[PDB]
Amino acid sequence: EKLRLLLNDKDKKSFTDEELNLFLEEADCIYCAASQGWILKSLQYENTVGEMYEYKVGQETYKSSSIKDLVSVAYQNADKFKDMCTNKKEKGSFMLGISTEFE
Amino acid sequence: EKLRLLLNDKDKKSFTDEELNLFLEEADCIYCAASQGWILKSLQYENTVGEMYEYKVGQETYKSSSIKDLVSVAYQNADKFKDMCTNKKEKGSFMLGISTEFE
Amino acid sequence: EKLRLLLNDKDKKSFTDEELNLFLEEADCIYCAASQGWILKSLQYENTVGEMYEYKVGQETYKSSSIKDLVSVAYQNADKFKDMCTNKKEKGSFMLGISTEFE
Amino acid sequence: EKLRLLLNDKDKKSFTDEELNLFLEEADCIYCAASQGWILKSLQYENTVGEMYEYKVGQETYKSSSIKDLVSVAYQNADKFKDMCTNKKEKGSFMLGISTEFE
Amino acid sequence: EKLRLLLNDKDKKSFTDEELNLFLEEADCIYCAASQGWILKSLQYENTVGEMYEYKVGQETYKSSSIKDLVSVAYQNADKFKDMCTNKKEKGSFMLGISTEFE
Amino acid sequence: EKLRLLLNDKDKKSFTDEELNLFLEEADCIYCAASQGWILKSLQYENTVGEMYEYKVGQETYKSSSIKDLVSVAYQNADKFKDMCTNKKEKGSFMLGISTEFE
Amino acid sequence: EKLRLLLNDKDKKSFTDEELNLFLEEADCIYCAASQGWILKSLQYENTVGEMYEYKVGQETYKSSSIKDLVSVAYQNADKFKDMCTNKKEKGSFMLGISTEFE
Amino acid sequence: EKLRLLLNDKDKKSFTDEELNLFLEEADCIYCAASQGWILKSLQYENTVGEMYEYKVGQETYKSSSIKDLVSVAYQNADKFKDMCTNKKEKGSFMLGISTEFE
Amino acid sequence: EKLRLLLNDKDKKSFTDEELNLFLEEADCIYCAASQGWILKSLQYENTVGEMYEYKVGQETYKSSSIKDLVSVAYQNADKFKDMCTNKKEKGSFMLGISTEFE
Amino acid sequence: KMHSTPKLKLKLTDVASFLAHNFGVEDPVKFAKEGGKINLDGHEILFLNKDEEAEFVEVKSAIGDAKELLKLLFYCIVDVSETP
Repeated sequence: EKLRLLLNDKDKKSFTDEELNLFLEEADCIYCAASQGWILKSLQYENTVGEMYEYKVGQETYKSSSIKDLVSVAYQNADKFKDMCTNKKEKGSFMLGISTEFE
Repeated sequence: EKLRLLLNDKDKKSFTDEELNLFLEEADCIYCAASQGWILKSLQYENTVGEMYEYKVGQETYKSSSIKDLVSVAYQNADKFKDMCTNKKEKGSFMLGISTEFE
Repeated sequence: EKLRLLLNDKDKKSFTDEELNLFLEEADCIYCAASQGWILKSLQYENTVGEMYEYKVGQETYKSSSIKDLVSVAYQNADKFKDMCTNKKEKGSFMLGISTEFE
Repeated sequence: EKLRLLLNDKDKKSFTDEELNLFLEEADCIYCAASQGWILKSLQYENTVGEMYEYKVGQETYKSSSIKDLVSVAYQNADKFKDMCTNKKEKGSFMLGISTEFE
Repeated sequence: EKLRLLLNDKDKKSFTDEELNLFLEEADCIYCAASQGWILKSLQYENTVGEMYEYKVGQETYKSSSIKDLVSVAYQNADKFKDMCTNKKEKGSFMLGISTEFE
Repeated sequence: EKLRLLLNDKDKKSFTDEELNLFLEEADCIYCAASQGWILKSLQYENTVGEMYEYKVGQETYKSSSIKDLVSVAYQNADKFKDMCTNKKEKGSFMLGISTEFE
Repeated sequence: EKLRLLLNDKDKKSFTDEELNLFLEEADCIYCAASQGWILKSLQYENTVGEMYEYKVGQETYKSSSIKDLVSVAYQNADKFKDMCTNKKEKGSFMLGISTEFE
Repeated sequence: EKLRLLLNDKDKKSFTDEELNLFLEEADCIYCAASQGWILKSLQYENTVGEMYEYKVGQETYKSSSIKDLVSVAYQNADKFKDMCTNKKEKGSFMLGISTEFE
Repeated sequence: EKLRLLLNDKDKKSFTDEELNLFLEEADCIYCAASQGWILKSLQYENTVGEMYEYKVGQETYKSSSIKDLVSVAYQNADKFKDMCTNKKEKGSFMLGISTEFE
Repeated sequence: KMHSTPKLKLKLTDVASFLAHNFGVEDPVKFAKEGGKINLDGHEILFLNKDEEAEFVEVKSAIGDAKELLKLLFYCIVDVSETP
């Protein structure tokens, strides 16, 4: 199923069901939809990791990769999916005949 | 719906709906409006997170993403949406016939 | 309304409305005025961050991005608005006919 | 057995066989399927490791590899398998005869 | 008023209005005078901020922006105003007719 | 013996002899099989070091080289084995005669 | 007044009026004199900051920008004044007629 | 003795003396066998030194060279021996006579 | 004496006497033998510094430059000796006569 | 007729501003729709910025080889008619 394959190509339950259908409608090739969804997922990091990515309380210390690294990883996923779609639709070079009518 | 998809693209609950309608009216392509909205949302990080990127009080220590990183990521998102708009609107090369009347 | 849109573009409640009117008068295109206002806003960081951008008292510690960083971000905003104005007023290449009178 | 070899090229039990067979069907060359599966497994580091790459609790301190490093290594493995697929399918240059009928 | 706009371009309460009149007279274009005033204001950081960019006394610790960064930012502002002066006074290319008398 | 020599090349007692036979069948030249085995061995660093590469408990501290360094070393081994195979099968340039039948 | 204008172009309080007159008469253009005076002022940093630029006594700590940064800033001022003088005396390109006597 | 010189080229008991015979047999030039053996010795660092390059226990602290450094040095030694083999076997340029029979 | 001069060209008597004769016989030029001996000596750092180059016990701390630096220095010695040998055996460019028999 | 006369190319930094300043063509798109035609006397001099370029896009021979074909066909024609 295209929806299930797309939810395999991305994290399974971060997105609601209807926007997966929206992305499937927007692009017929599933990998283009995966790239779009990955960029949209990458937008999320401003909420969680943007406002706080490294905190220490008492002796408790926690560090997480900055927003730049995570969005870079998500963008890399998006670009890989886009290149995958291009290679899917790509076709090699061609030499063809040519002919014009004459009397 | 245009507005719901835009609020998905340009992250929700930072603008009220009237300026979103203005964004849609500015450009028919939704991704161009998304890029514009992403830039104008990037301008708002000076208030929402401020330049005070790290502070320690008592035993609390918090390190937020610096404003440069957040505005850079917002700009990158806007650039991605702009590139999506161009690729959607871009057509490939063309070879066409030419002819001039004579006598 | 042009003043409302400019106060949206140029971050609000730092310039009183008369200089905003001056900005709107200086250039017809609102984005050029926004770039100008952004540069003039970037000038303000002298007092806020040049005097002090990182201080610690007792166990209280506070860090803020240096003046160079914030003015760089504001300059990036100004340049984006300027490029937006240019793209708004830009037009593509042209091939036109030419003809000189002759006996 | 092709599935067993693919489960060696890509480590066990991050997926279930219901998609390993799908990847085998996707491309006849096992290495291409391995590259695809390696990218899809690279996607899973968002959950299995998470961004919280280092933390200290009590006297415990742990420094795991950042998610960017793990996805980079997975991408490198996928690239290696893709290059292996190409080299397996690659054929060297050729000089061949050409001839056109004539009377 | 030209003087008020210049004081907006180059912040108030530092210089007395006499040198502002001098800058206005030395260049009709206000942005040129703004660039000149910004350089001359950059010269004043050696007194207003001084070299002592960081100090700790008791439990107080203050880290001001270094003088090099401040003068660099002032120079950048002066350069921006100078480029504005050029672009305002700049004119595009021209192709014009040429003709010499002959018998 | 081919299996013992491969187990010498590819570091011993991490792969059972079944996949060693599989690699021997896959590639005629032993060094190509060694490169294959090294690339496949490099995947284990995910589990071994990716989830934890530097930890301190109490006064006990232990640091190990990150996953990136170890996978880089394994890749270097793989590339050396591959280049060794190519140089083994490499033959120098050639000048040969040419002759076409003619009446 | 040329002396007061030069003393505005320079930071004052470290040059008695005699050398100011010396600079004024050595170079007619005031900006060249300002550049010379700024270099001569830059020379002084070997005593104030070269001997000591960062010291801590007890809990009292004081850091100042190194001699290299300060002399760099002063050199930048000198170069800006010199370039200002050049642009003052600069004149655009010229196309002029040419004619030689003949009979 | 060839075996003794080779066991001088690689420090004794990282290999049993039997397989030195194999290394000698696979290449008559001793330095070629030395380079091969040095690569094979480089493979052994994962067991002899492991990844744990630094550790502290109690008051003991030991910082061994990382495995990447050791394998790099072993590779450099192998490259040096390979270059020695080539230079020993290399011969300079040549200009020779050419002649074809003719009637 | 050649042996004494070689034991001077190399750091004295980490080797025993027989391999000095071996190197003297391997290359007639003493500097080539010195380069070979220096590389062979550089191999020794594996055990001395590769295993532990920086350790601290109690308040006792001891640091030594890593194996990479020492093998680099030894390689530099080897390359200098090799270049010395080449410069010894080097000879300048030549222009010579040429003549072919003819009747 | 299409290509014998050379075509002047101008790699301008801003084509619209150049047209507006020089030829007074305020709306170049409509000028293209209307079929308007710039007028040049022939004696022109070009003042360009540093980056702008001007060149002539010219053909070595618009005819190509058609004269050779015409000679061959003329020979065939006079041969067919056996005309002296």
